[PDB]
Amino acid sequence: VFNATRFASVYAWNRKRISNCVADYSVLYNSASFSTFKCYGVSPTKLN
Amino acid sequence: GAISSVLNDILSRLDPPEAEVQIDRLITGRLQSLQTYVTQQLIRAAEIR
Amino acid sequence: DLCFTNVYADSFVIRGDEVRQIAPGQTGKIADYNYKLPDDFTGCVIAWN
Repeated sequence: VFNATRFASVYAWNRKRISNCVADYSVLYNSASFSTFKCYGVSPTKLN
Repeated sequence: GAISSVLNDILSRLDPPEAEVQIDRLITGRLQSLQTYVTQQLIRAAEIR
Repeated sequence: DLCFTNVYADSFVIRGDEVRQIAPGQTGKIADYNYKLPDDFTGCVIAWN
């Protein structure tokens, strides 16, 4: 979903259920690809 | 009024500038529960006296 | 009207969007690798283009 071809809009919403795997939340914050990565309920360091 | 009742659930989710606020809602809510038990038992101790 | 003992003077340069990073409490790119202020930091910074 970061390297996809086409994205949707706010009128037609895309949903993707992801489960049963092993992730890495450290690579989503140090890479210079975004500007706003602020969170609401969970701290970004404690996600791992 | 906090997020959860377990103190281990708030320290392992929140940053300590934010986790202090949810902990402080649990300290005040549990201090008034202890002061009601002591006050209600000081009148029962006078009735049994 | 009031004053303290002594003041400190730390000086560096940043980019245009990193003014928000020098602030007490949160993280970032500068706040994680380069320069971070504590939670009980009394004082303030001033920027100029």
